[PDB]
Amino acid sequence: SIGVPIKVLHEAEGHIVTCETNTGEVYRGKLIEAEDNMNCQMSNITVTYRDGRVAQLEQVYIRGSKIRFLILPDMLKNAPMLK
Amino acid sequence: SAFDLDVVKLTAQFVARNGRQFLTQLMQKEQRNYQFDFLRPQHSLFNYFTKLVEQYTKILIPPKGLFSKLKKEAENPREVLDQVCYRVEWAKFQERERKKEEEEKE
Amino acid sequence: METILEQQRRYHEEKERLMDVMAKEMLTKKSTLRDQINSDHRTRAMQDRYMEVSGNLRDLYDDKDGLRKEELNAISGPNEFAEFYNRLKQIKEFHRKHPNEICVPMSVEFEELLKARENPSEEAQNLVEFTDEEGYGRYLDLHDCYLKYINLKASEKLDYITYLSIFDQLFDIPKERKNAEYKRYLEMLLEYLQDYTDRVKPLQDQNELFGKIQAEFEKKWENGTFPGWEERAQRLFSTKGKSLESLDTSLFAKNPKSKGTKRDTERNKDIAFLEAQIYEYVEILGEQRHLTHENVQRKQARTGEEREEEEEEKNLPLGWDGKPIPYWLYKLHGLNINYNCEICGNYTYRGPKAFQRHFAEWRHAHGMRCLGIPNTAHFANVTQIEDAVSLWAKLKLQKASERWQPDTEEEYEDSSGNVVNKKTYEDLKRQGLL
Amino acid sequence: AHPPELKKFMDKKLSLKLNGGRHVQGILRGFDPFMNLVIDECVEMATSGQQNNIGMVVIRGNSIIMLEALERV
Amino acid sequence: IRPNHTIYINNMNDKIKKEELKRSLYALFSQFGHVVDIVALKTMKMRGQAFVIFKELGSSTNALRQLQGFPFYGKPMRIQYAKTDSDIISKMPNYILFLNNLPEETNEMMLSMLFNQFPGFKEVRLVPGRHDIAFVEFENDGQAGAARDALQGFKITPSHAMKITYAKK
Amino acid sequence: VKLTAELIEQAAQYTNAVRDRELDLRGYKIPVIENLGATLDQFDAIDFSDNEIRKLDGFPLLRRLKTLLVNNNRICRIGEGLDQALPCLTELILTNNSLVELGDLDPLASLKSLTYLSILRNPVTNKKHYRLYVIYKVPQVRVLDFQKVKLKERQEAEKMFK
Amino acid sequence: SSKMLQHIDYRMRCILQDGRIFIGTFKAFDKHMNLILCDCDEFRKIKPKNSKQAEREEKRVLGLVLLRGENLVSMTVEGPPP
Amino acid sequence: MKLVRFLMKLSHETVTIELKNGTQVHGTITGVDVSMNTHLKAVKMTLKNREPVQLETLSIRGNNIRYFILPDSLPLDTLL
RNA sequence: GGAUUUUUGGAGCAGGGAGAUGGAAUAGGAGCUUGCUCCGUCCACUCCACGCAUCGACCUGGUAUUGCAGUACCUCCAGGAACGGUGC
Repeated sequence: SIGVPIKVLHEAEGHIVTCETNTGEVYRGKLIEAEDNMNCQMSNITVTYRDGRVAQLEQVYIRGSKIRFLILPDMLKNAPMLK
Repeated sequence: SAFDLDVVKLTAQFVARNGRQFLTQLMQKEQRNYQFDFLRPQHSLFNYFTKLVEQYTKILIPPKGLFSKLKKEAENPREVLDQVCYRVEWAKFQERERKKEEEEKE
Repeated sequence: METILEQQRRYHEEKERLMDVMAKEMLTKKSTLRDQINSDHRTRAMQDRYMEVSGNLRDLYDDKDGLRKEELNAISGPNEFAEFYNRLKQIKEFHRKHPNEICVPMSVEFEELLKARENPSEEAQNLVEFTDEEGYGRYLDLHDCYLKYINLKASEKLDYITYLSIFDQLFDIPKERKNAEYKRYLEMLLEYLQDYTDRVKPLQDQNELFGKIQAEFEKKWENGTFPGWEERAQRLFSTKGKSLESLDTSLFAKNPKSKGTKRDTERNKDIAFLEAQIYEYVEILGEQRHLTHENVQRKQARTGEEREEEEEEKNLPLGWDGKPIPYWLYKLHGLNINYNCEICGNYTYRGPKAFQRHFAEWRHAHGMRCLGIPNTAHFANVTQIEDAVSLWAKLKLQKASERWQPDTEEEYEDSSGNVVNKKTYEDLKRQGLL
Repeated sequence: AHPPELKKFMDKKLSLKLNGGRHVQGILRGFDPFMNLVIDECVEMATSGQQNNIGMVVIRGNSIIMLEALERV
Repeated sequence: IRPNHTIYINNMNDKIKKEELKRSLYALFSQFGHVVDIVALKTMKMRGQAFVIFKELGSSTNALRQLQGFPFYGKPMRIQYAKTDSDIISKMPNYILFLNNLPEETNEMMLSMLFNQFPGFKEVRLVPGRHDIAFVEFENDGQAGAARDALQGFKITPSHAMKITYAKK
Repeated sequence: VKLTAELIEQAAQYTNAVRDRELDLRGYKIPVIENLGATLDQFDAIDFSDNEIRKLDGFPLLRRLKTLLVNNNRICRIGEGLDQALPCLTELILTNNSLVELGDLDPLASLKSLTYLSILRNPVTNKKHYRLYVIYKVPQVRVLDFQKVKLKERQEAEKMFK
Repeated sequence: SSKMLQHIDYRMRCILQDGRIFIGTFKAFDKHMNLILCDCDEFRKIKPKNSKQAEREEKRVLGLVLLRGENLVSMTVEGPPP
Repeated sequence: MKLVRFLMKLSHETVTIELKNGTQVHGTITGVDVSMNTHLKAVKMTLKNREPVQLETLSIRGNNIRYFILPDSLPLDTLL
């Protein structure tokens, strides 16, 4: 089936997320396009790679096997998942 | 009346310094131009005066804290259990005595 | 700052209430073993409250030794009396009462309604110090001890029977080394047993008992506690003998016994003391250890349903003749049919007869009272609460329409010839203008 | 089995970060629903400023950490 | 200007970072009332200034009247009501006083917002007979007193000042 | 009105405007400060505004304290052993209280992470060399009462009070 | 049994796969149990590298974080239901 | 026959699991499922070079668990 | 339904050298307590390649802004580094 955390990441698509991948990479930016395989093609992201220098680049693509975490918009606290 | 309670406590503290039934710290203060109708024996406040006096005596006796220290109470589970069972035993004796009185009244 | 009197009075009241509460708890009974353990800890706590009051009282003589001079005067008096009155002539107009002078320590050292708790005693119990396999004094905490015996021994020929036969003896032959980490493991296991004994006995004078036990270890075990007929005496921790008591005393002052070995009298004193505490707890709670052994045997050999359950702790209508009515009469009356009244707490009725009566039957009357909608005719046969609400709203609007509110319609012209409703009319009438 | 949304990233210059700290810039041409890629003119720069282009490489989605596209495609 | 939950404050230090700035604003506004949210940016559109959202218009007004020109990060900053509603609150003596010198052009909506600034009043009666007058009653006499002391000399359509007095018996 | 555990369980614990895990007491008037342990360390800020708190003491053992709001208080004096219970507590919103004496903040030096405080509208704020004793006896604090501590004022605070 | 649904809606401190933590009110779940932490706190270790300096655990604001199944290891229950 | 039902046939028996994060958790685990999904209940867990932490409701993962330790008086024939 | 994107795992490993520098109140073995000597776990300072470079806040001064907004982080110089972690 389809997982409700993944549905919340879909509800957070388009808008800005703040994800962290396997290498500590913190990408804070608009997560545009994503899949149920957690392969999210995003844009307008400040990707830091955990070194402190975040660079503001376009059209990044972060998978999910590396995904440590991903902050999704708080306004989704009224998303249909939790209620 | 908190002020009245404090005043009765002060009267008991002055009656713990009384030397005789007449010469103490309350005699002159009774008629010394201040209101004190609590020394009268019929007003229920004389019971609070007398109970404050009884506590003042049980605390101003030699073991009450005057010149010695009692430690079988301050470190004594043995004395605690003894005295507690003894209060329960006086309670049991009084229970049997009240039952006897009730049977006699019947 | 009268210390001679005020401290004595406070301590006396607190101690009277504490002794009274303890004596009441020990003159009544608790019905459960959990009640028993909680109340025993509480009785130790009441004795400790009395003890703290007494320890604060028996030291407050640094002011009394000098106040015996000041309070022993029969010459002064009414002067200081009038002065205390001059201070006590502040406003006491807080015209109310409060008994919080002499009635508090009853609710400080007394019992509770559903579980014996005073003011402080609301969280005192064996809840955080009781094992489930224990029961507040029925079983022990030794499963981890068996697991540690296994992780130490590395053998599958050690079960509950061998564990009990090895750990019951006080000074019986060790099956595991008191020269290896087996001594530390036994110290830890006897520590768990000593914790059981320290939580199970809060009415024993623990300080005096521990001091007597230390004096025992310092006097009677190191002074030939196991007599005999080399064979005169041997050491429990040293693993060395003596030709006699003289040889023992002359070799306890020898060189190799003091520091010339890892099993000497200085580096092994803690291990000897732990072995002693373990053997002493076992030989004292042999009836407790015996109850635990009988438990283990029955809980290991008994049946599974009872074992798990002990570890965890037609329909016809009834006729006028108390009999079930005929199936055909049932079918005719349509009772099999289930009608849900939600407003009634998702109640269910059998029979359309009962269902229709149900709107004037009590439980629906309440349900609608709770909703805030009168159980009137209009809502009969409505069951869903959202529907009842909505309908109540449109009915509110209806009756509001047909009602006559003078305040809103009755139109009043002012002396200036323009119209207000009578509300504003009287408003600005008495408001100085109209 | 799902294919990715890689048809837009097709024919784009992409700087991707692969595992081991690797940085490969290359052209996406067509991929497999497992994101199994083949990158044209793929130049994978070592930890240092030295880089090399290797043309045709079937790269891992197990080793690719992330990827970026420098054009709007 | 009207009572809103957001209390704006301008002319704070720009040598003070936004994080410690919102920390100190929360600290100084918790003593005023319920700090629900804080809208503070560090870009030149709203740099050096911040609006802290109170869970009460009474609380934000309290902070604005207590800390008017408040010593705050090197130079006293100026605190007042937000121009409009914040995003937080957006997602969230007598009984009656007579208003005089009121505009015969005034709007009932703004009049109701004004009379309800103090906890929601009963009603306002803009008299269609004798013009330039109102009679407004309150669901609370305390709010009535507050709003009437504020309204004696009230400024709405500043071409006049409308005054609220204890309406006679 | 005794301070109890109902006025703890009905309280709000959330992530407030300062991204701190705050427990709030709206309308408490609690003059007894104790028994906050079941706060469960999911909180870093403790606000108890509108309180009749007569003294600054009586707090339990938490490792992650971040803000303490004693705002709108009635404190007479301050207890000492706040430091072992607040290891790294940094912000203290302690205005509108009856602090007067230079010895009313003597336990303040035990705060290791102290960074900011507000004690305004108190008889202790108006005194001369008051911020001197402040920036001396709290050596760690770099800002207090909405103004940073400075090298010159710090040198003056060292020179005085000797 | 999908057991987690009985302890959900209340606050738990989960672990990461790298020794860190994520404390929050668990919102919703999936098959792979990748978590959805609301107003999450990320309490991680700070490398001491010394015995003369302490060991601290600083937590930043994550908000609503959708932690992957590569991070969900073990999650104790520590908070009341908000 | 995979170990699915060998792991899942367990409830609230004092066992000792080893999580692949260098940690151990012993206690009465609540319930196990088919894919090595087991929760913890009132469990005592020791981490890598750490303290005997207590968990009232901890949710142990499956492949992040390195091994299991059953009771000593349990017939593995009757368990698997 | 353990073979690249979530739970039958690519995890685990240890912290650069050296100097007639110090410490193990309570814990080391040997020379069969103490006195002295050796050796296999750190820290504190001092030497080298202050482990370096990068950057994100951060402490101090000076330095600009007066600016109505739903927020990765926002003026700039300089440092001394109290921190996070990256490439070797």
